[PDB]
Amino acid sequence: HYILETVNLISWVLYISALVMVTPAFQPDGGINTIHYSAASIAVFLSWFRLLLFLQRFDQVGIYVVMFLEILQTLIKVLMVFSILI
Amino acid sequence: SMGCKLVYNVLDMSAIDYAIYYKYPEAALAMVTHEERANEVMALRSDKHPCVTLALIASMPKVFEAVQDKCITKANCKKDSKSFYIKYSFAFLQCPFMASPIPLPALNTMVTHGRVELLAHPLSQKYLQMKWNSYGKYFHLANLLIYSIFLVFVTIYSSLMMNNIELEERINRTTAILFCAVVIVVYILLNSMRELIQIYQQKLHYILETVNLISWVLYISALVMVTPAFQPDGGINTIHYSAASIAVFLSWFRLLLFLQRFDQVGIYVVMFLEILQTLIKVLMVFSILIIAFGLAFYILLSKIIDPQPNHLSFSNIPMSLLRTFSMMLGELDFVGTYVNTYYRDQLKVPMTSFLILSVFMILMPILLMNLLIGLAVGDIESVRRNAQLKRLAMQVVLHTELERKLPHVWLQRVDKMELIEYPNNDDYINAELERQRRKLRDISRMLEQQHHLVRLIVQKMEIKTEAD
Amino acid sequence: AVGDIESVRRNAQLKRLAMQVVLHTELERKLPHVWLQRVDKMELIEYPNNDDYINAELERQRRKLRDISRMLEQQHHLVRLIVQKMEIKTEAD
Amino acid sequence: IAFGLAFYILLSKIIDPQPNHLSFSNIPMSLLRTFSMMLGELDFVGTYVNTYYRDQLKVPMTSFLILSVFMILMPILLMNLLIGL
Repeated sequence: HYILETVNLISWVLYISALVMVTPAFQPDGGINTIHYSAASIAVFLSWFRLLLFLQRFDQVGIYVVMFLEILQTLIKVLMVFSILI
Repeated sequence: SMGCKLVYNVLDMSAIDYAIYYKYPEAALAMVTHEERANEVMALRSDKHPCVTLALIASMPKVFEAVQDKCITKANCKKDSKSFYIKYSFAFLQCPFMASPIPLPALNTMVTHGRVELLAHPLSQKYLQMKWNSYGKYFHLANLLIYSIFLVFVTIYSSLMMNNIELEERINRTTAILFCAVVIVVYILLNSMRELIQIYQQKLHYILETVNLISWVLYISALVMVTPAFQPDGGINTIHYSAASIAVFLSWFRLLLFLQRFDQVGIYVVMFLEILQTLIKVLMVFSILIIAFGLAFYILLSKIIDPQPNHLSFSNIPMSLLRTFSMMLGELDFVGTYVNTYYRDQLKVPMTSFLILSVFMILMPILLMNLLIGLAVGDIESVRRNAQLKRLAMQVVLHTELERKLPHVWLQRVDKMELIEYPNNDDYINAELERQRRKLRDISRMLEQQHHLVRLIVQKMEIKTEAD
Repeated sequence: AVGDIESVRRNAQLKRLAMQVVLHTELERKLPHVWLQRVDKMELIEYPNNDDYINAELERQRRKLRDISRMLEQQHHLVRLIVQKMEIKTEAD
Repeated sequence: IAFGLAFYILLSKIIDPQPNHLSFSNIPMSLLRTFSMMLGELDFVGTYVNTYYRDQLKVPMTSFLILSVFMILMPILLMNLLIGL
């Protein structure tokens, strides 16, 4: 029942992508590729998106993240029905 | 009616204290609306209720509806309206003891409780427009008219500074731009002698007002704007263009703060400044999603070889955060920054740039812009339900803040008493279900006293002929 | 999105409290139980719309009208007994 | 009138006025432009970005401050007042 949480799967994509980003600092031939630019952009986006999941539980700034993540659950169920019109 | 002494008991309550605590309206109404001893009932001092006219309007306001109806005593000269005078004796809206440096104590209490029917009653309305037509009408008209002289000399001076520029650059010091310069600097000095007396009366709670800080940025910026008209080498710089644009914007934005208090054009500024307070609390939480995407587009779109004017806005971190905020308003530029650079083989990270952009379009211009629409629809239908209270709560806070500024020796001459004038339904269902509960309690007590007597009759009834 | 925001905003004072209790609920399951019972104090001493009100008062008046109806039927039996066994001599037809 | 006069101060003396900045050269033309750029045609990367990197934007740091406070309240907050009414 670990896979049903959906907050843990955000953390596993974040930790793997932040390891692929960090490997050119550990090699003697510290070369870069287009897999390291792509891993750096996924790691930086998901690091700041996971900070919003901590701000649910504060006061005056916690009710607006509950509104964000509730109109996001409806918008996933309705952009798979109306991906037929795209 | 036979003169009972109003005293206290061992638990230091009075007769009025039980009628408010147990909440019997028709028991309290038999002694605050008494014909001869109503004034002695209203002047009591207690511990549970230090002032009874502030305790009625908090607990049961329909009792205080009837006390206000006894204060409008109409004469009986019904013919021709020749001596038909209505006599308004307030005497209850002013609390002597509850002494207190609060200016309008009764009207400020029926605002914090939301008693909109007490505020709209013709005794409170004639108490406000007596205080309006004596001092308050002229500290509001003269305030809005000496600001609107300042607003038209900042607007004229900016249009004259743009049409009179030379060459380093300098201004042609014309006699028309000099007369508009002096009127501005005289207004700043005369209105800085008003906001230093204000700091003495508002020591260190002056910074919490947020309307005063608009006025200090406006006055400093209108002085930096006006200095090239005062120097012999009347030179200009980019600090004078920047000060002129802040002064002209804040001069017209501060005019909206005066139009809150008019009719039919005053409810729409209350709606503006209430969906602005919510939008500041929600654009600091969701400035995390602009740092999230704005740094993601900096990784992907900054090292594109031969940077066109399209991709020149992702070459910094502060410029990528302004670009990300502008492309949730509609200017996304799909076929200029992603399509034509992909087919010229110039897009650096192809398949991830179409993934960050696709997840951008789901939640920034669709889902975050629909959060802001849905918060604004709910705030407008909350002002519109409470519209007839926000007009009355603003009328009383106008006089409340104005009493605190004036000296008290001027007020008592113009503080008239006994004015003579010669010429949804949730609070109704809950106030009638509560009335039927007291009626079924009286029927149940009358029926139990009668059931004791009927049961006594059959115990002591004489039975001779119909005996078994 | 307009309908989902006015559904969170009505239930705002419950979603803050339901989140405070699910914070502690998921946190108890992670810790070992031997640490909790030391800090699980008992007997703390401290030295220093209205749809559920209309439906809870109409239900209260239904129980009150049932008591009035039962008291009135027990009394109607006794009043009807009196006229069966009342002595009538002077006012007899 | 507040923003339309503020963009006239900042964007009218730009040297070599392109077709972009030719709509802020009057006061009556700056009030029509300000009303059209709350409907969606804000032109961020044609009137602010490319003139900043050609070193042609006259007052740089204030033009990005008046524009940033424009985007908060004219196309977001005033257009949401009209939807909610």
